[PDB]
Amino acid sequence: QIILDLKIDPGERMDPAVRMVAGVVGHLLFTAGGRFTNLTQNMARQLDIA
Amino acid sequence: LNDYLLYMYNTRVQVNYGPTGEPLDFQIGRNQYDCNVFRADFATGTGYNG
Repeated sequence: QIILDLKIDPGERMDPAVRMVAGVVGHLLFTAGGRFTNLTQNMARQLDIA
Repeated sequence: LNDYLLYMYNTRVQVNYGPTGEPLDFQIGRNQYDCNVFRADFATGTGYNG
């Protein structure tokens, strides 16, 4: 019933270390399987790019 | 409307431009939605109400 998305605030997104750490963490923190999802597609794509 | 469509604050999606340089003359998105119908044409009212 509740999903979540990333903010669009500039600044912290241009910071590489935070982006890489978040990209590593998110694959273990959330679930986007075949039964239910917690993430929108855009956020999953952003974490994949990270 | 063309300026709003072509300005992206998220991850960019693909776009295919047409031959002419008229505004809104492109196809945008994975499913290739045609945006030529939104250009004004007073004979039929293609882009607005009616």
